[PDB]
Amino acid sequence: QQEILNRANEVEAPMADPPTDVPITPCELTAAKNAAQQLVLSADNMREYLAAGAKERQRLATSLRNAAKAYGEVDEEAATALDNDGEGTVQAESAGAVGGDSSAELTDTPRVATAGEPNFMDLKEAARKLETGDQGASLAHFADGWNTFNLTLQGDVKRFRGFDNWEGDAATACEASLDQQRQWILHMAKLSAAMAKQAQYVAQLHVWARREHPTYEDIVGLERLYAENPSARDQILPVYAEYQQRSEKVLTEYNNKAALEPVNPPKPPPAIKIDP
Amino acid sequence: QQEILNRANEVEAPMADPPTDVPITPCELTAAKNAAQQLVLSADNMREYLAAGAKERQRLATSLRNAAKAYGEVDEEAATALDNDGEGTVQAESAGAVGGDSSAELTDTPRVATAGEPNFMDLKEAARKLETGDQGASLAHFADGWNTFNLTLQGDVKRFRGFDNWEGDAATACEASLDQQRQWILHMAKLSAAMAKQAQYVAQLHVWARREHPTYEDIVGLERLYAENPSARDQILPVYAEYQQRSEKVLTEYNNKAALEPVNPPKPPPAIKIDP
Amino acid sequence: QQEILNRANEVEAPMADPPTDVPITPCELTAAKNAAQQLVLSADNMREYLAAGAKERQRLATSLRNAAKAYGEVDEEAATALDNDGEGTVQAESAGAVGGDSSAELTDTPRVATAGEPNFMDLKEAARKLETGDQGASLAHFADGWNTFNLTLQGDVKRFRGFDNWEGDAATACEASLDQQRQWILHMAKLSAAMAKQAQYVAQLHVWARREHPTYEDIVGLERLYAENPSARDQILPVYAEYQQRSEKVLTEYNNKAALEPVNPPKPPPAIKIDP
Amino acid sequence: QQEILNRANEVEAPMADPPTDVPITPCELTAAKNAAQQLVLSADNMREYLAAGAKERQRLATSLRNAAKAYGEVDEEAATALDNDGEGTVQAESAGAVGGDSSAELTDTPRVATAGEPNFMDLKEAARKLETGDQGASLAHFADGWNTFNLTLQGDVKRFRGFDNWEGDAATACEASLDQQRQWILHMAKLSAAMAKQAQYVAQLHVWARREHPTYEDIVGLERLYAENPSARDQILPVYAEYQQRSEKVLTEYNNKAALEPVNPPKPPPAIKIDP
Amino acid sequence: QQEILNRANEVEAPMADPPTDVPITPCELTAAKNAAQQLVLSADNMREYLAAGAKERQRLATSLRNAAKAYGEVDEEAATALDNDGEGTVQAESAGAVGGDSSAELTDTPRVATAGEPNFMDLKEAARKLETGDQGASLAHFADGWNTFNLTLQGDVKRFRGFDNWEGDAATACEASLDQQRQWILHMAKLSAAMAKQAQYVAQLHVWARREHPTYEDIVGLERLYAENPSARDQILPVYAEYQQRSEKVLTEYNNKAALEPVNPPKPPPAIKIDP
Amino acid sequence: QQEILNRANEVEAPMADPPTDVPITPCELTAAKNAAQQLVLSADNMREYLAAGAKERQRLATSLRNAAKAYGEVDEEAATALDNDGEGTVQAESAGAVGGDSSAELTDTPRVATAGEPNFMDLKEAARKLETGDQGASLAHFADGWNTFNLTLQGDVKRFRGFDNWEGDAATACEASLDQQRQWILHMAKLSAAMAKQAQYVAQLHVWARREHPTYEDIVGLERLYAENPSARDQILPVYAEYQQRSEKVLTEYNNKAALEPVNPPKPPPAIKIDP
Amino acid sequence: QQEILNRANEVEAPMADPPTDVPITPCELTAAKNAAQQLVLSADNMREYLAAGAKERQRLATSLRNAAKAYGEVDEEAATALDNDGEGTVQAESAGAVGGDSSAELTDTPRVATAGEPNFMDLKEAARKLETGDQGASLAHFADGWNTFNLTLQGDVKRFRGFDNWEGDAATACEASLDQQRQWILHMAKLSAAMAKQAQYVAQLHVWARREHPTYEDIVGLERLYAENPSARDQILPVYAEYQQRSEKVLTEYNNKAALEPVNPPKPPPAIKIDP
Repeated sequence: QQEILNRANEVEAPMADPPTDVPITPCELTAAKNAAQQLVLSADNMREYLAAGAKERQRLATSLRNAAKAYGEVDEEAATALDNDGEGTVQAESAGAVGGDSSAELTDTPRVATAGEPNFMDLKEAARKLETGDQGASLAHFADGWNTFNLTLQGDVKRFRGFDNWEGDAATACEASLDQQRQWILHMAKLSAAMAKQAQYVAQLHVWARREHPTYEDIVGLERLYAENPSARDQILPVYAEYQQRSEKVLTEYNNKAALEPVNPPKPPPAIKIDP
Repeated sequence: QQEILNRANEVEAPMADPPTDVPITPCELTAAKNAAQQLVLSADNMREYLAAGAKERQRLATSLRNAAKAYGEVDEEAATALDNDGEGTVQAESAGAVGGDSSAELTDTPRVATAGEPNFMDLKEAARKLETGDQGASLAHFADGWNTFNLTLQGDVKRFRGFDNWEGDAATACEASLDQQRQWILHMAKLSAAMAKQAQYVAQLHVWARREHPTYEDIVGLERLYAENPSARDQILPVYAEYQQRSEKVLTEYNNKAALEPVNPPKPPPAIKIDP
Repeated sequence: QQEILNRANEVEAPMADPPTDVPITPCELTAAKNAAQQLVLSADNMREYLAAGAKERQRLATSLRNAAKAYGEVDEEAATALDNDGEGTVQAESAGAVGGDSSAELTDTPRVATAGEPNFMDLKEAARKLETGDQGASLAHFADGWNTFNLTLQGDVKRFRGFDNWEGDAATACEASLDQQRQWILHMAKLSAAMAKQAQYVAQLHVWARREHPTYEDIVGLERLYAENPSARDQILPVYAEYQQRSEKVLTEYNNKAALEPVNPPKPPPAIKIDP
Repeated sequence: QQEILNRANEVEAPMADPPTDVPITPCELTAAKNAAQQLVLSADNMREYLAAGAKERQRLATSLRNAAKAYGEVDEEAATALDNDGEGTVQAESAGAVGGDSSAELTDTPRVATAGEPNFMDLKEAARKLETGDQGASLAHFADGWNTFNLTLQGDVKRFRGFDNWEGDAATACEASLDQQRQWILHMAKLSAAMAKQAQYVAQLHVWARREHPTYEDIVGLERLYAENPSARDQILPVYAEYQQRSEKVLTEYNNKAALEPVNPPKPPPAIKIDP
Repeated sequence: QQEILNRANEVEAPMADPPTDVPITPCELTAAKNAAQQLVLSADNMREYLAAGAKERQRLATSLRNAAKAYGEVDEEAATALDNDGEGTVQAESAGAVGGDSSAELTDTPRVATAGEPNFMDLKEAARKLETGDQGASLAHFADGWNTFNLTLQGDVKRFRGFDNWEGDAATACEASLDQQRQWILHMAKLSAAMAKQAQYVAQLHVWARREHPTYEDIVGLERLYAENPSARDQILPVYAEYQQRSEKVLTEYNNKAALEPVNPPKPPPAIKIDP
Repeated sequence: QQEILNRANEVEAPMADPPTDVPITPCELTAAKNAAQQLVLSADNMREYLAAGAKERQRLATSLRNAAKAYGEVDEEAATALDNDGEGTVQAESAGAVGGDSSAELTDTPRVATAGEPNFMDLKEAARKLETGDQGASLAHFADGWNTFNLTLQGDVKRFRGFDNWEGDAATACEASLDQQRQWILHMAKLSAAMAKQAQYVAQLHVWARREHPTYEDIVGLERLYAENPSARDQILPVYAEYQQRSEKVLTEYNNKAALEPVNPPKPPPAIKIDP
Repeated sequence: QQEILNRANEVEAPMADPPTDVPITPCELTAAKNAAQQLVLSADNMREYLAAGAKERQRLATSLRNAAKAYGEVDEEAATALDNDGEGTVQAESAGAVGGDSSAELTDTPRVATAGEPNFMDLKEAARKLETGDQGASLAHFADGWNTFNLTLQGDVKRFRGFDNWEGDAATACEASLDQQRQWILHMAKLSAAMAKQAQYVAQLHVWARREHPTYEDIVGLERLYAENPSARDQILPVYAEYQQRSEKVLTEYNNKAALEPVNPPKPPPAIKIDP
């Protein structure tokens, strides 16, 4: 009996609280906002599916506990029958059958699509809008956290690898479903890795965009230095144009290279019912 | 009952409006026009096939709803039969069979072939004809949009992955047809990617052609600078010839490298009828 | 009935008129002439086989139309039988069997072999004989056209991919033969590509030969410049010899590298007869 | 009989005492501490599992000895029976069946997770905190020892490769379980190699971090040299900033590149019971 | 009947006269002579086997014609029988069986082995002996011709690809033997390619040997220039020695690198007899 | 009979005396000593196993000779029986069965493990301790000898490849066991190669260690040259330190790169008994 | 009958006399002598096995001739029987069975092992001992000859590829054994190639050794030039030492790189007996 309960406790091992949310700092770029919304919604779906997973972890626990509960009812009847036979009391009762319990529901969230064509931005406009925010440290730590959670899910799969001293049909069925939950949590670990990589692709391009896009300090240089003589003004407008071209170029590379693939987790294997 | 209706609603999820048309700006080049016509006709076929797809999405919805409608008729008869048996009224009626509903038709459009031999163009002719149009931003955004729609079709396939609590022959058949529509929409996503790539091949060559083909500013240079002394005039005609050779060379590379493969989408899997 | 006729019309879709002939301009080189004759004869065989193909396209059309004609005869008899049974006229007639129609013949053309050993040519001889012709633009456009026709045959295969609402043995047989004609036209598209590539190998070597073979302008230089002093005349003959060696070298490379493989198309799948 | 005992002695061959613990010296870095805790806990699990392994080595010994003990009981009865038959004493006794003995329990230890986001450190802070500890010699020798223990486990597997002159069902079963223990010890040798490699990945990054991270001697240089004139002070703050950036950069590389995979050993194959 | 005769004519298509013989010009080198003898004997065997091939081409023709002849005898008897039955003349005759005709014999030629060790030659000896002959143009054109004959045999295989309107056992057997002759002629085309390549290996080394071996003009230089002062005579003998070493070196490379593999053609598939 | 004896002699072919022992000269390095002990113990096991191999070579000889001896007993009885039947003496005797003979025992030697952490050595300490010994010529010749013995064992396998004119069950069994001994000796040849390679890995590192480790002559230079002025003494201690670092570095590389894998030979296939 | 005799003659085709012996000139090097002895003994075994091969070639000839002889006896009896039946003489005789003839024996030669450790040689000692012999021309021509004999054996296999007009069990058996002898001679051709390659490995190292080992002319230079002043004598001994080191180095490379693999030919397939 207790062996079932020990394993029920194992599959109830509290999942470590998952990674935190993703502020992206005041980086006023449409593309950055769209990529961020996609990363956040994928993260939300993962934490929603892990909640149902936890219910299934708990259902396997509960299935072990309600198999044990149902079997507790059976054992009380068996002990009663043994006392009736030992004492020689009254007519023995006919055999029957007993079931187990229930699961969880997942929220159907929306996904964010990017613009069919990003709006054209001015040089110093974009330089300023990128300049007022950060280096992407918030996203970077999101990616870091989400990546370290690969291993926490991978570690959590290990709670479903087996059970002690339990045989019948219910035992066989539970073994299979523990293995399914084991593998599923591992899969969620892999999905964790996938999203972390997508977050890294975005962060890598954020950095690339800051490295190549004209900086606000370059805008300051354009304001402080100025070749105002007529024939030199004819060179200034090209100076501006070269930086404007770099702005367009770099924002385009960000728009393309920061593209990411949506995460679509499978539902956790529903435990099936307990055989009697 | 409602489970069928919930899934019928899922497969009715409105497809996002598809990408817009392709102006190519006043770039007066025969080759550009032919490539453009091919890209447009392929896009038209894709949106035509997606309309029938949407009808099939709706037919799977409708098949679920008319399976449910037909079954609604069955359940009303069943409930009536139960009331007749409970009350002890009149003779029970003989069993029969009931079907479901219909689909959509695709337009057979023409496809555009290129010239068997492009016409020879003069240097400044071609320079001017390319110069008066744009950089291919319209086509580039077509390619961008069409490429982002890969993922919207890929996302839309997910509405056909399953159903809740429905068993019989009709249920089995619908599952298979939902999977077929799922995979087909995914295929259309892949065709979206294919066309976007063909549009990119054209756009890449458009850019290459502008980078290598003598520019109208080079024509301006040929008009403003002119080595008019006799023995130097004997060098001017070679200056002209070198640019004329580059014109021919580059237009030839455009003619070849901007070639593209026609898109030929398969029809959406027609849902088959509902079993009774 | 009409469904058969609609598909019969589809397989009658006029094949675009095939590419034009190959003048090679007055480039008086034996090797060029032999390569050209081989390319022309292969092109002739392809257009001859496509004519029988068109007859088979038409025979599949005609097979659909004469299946329909034969079935028209059957349906008139069936309708007549129904009127006889409805009215109660005279004795019903015994069942029988009805066939369909015919095909096309291909011309057995000769193929041209090259010389077992090309004749030795003089420097200025060969320079002049190459100089009087063109750059191979005619052949280049042949290759271009023949290559664009790959896609027109590949497009034409699509007219044989299917049929609507027709079942029996004749229907099954026609489906198979439509697929065979489909694939065959595709094969002809591939043969089109093959010949275009062989034409390109010849054109590439033509260009290479003009780039490396001493030009007639080099002959003009040899006539205008001349180191006539005795000990310098002893250097002139080596000048001549070096160009003569280049002539021999380059013509040899043309002779080898412009070699091409003969095209040998398979006959179009003959449609088999209509079952009754 | 003795052959069983000789092999029982073989599988009792004392396992060499395993590698020692891992002090990491006063290197006050959170990341170093977390990596160290993970390496230590993996080492503890390996030595815990090897203790149960040793019990199973001893159980195979004991299984051979208690098979021999049980068989000793059998042989005493057999000899007694032979004396009864030789002398012609009393009625022979009925045959029965005899079993064997028991195993070991493994401690369920906790595993250490790293921080979701490491804390930002100051230049000279981190330089000092790394500077006060060592070169990682303790960890390096841990890795060395743990790696040399690969071969001691690999050597210890060889004690379970076979047995002499023993046939029945018990013999067959023991052979299989000796092979399982053989292979398991080899597996533990491989796990030894795995952990040694993870320790090496940490040590390699420790060294890399010391090579690239600004040293305390660089901090001494920053304190001793100082361009105190106003416009040069405007360069000093950048000097500081460049080293601060290197500090951040290098600690980040340590945080990432010193990441390691947890070791999760399988339990030693439990010997099954002795057949009679 | 005529269909058999049409195909009999096809397989009689005259094989183009094969390539000519191989003079090697007065290049007095033992190695050159041995390589040449091997190439010639392989060529002779190929033309001998092609003669039997032509007999088998003719036998397939003849087998078609004598199947037709034998069948001609059968048809005359059949027509006679029909006239006897139509008129009602005399007793019908018993059925029997009729055969067909014969083939060709190949000459068993000797093959030439090279010397077990080539004789040592003097510098100017070898220079002169190579100098008096040509550049290997004769061999080069042999190789050219033999190589162009690959395609003539490959073309000739096509005459054996099929037959029109002929069914029975004899027809089936002939089809198989036509395919065998088809493939065999193709094989002979491949053997043609093989020998051409061996001839090319020899020709390539001939050229290499002339490029590296001291030329007779180098011998002329050694005779015209001569550092006759005592201590310079001590340098002249080394000048001689260096060229003598190059002579030995180069002749050795020719001896090795011009080695070639003997051609050993299979006999043409003998047509088997005609079934009645 | 004699055929068995001829083959018995073949399998008795004296194995060449195996390679000699491994002095490592007075190179006072712990690591060198440990590597040497491992190489020696592996060599001892190989020569111990080859002694049992030789017993099995001799047992196959002996099995052939005692099969022949046992058969000699059989043939004497057969000849006796023939004389009894020819003469008509007395009652024939009943048939029976006869066996063959025995094998060899291998010494269970200890294996040497390396230190869990090598002791830190001083610069000139280690330089001197390496300096007083040799270049590893003794080990090098051990490796040489052991490697040439690969081929002597490989040659010795050939004595077990077959037998002449011997049929029955005993013959079949012996053939199989000769093949097993053949292959085993080959395996021992491969083990010879393995150890030679391990000895070479050690010797290669010995050389590397002498090439990179500061030499005693470098110590002599450190004693003879000495920048004794105060501020130069501040450079001398760094001179010392650089060499001390090289000492540590190089000894560490020796410790790692001279690591080797223990040899573990399989026992020679025991010949099984002779069938009668 | 004659067809058997024609093929018997074919398999008797005289094998070309094999390559000659290997003098190695007075190159007084132990290693050279050992390598030479190994090459010679392998060559001897090959020519010994080819002699038995020739006996088997002759036995296949003889088997064809003694099958024919035995069949000659059969045919004389058959003809006699036919005359007895034609004339009506006396009682026909009972059928029986007739066999065929015999083979050859191979010499069991010794093989030469190299020294377990080559003796240390002095600089000028070794220089002189190499200097007094040749360039390895004798060995080189051995390798050349042995290599050209690859093709003579490969050519000789062709005499065993088939037979004309012979059917029964004996015919089938002979066909198989001719194919076995065919393939075996080919194998011997491959063994010829193998030994030639081993001879080439030795010759290549001989040359390498002469190129790198100090020459006797270098010894002459050491005797003629001599920096006799005290402090320069301290440089002379190093001059000597550098050449002595090169001597040791190069002789070691010869000792290793000139190592070769012994050739071990299989016996020629013994023809089996003729069936009657």
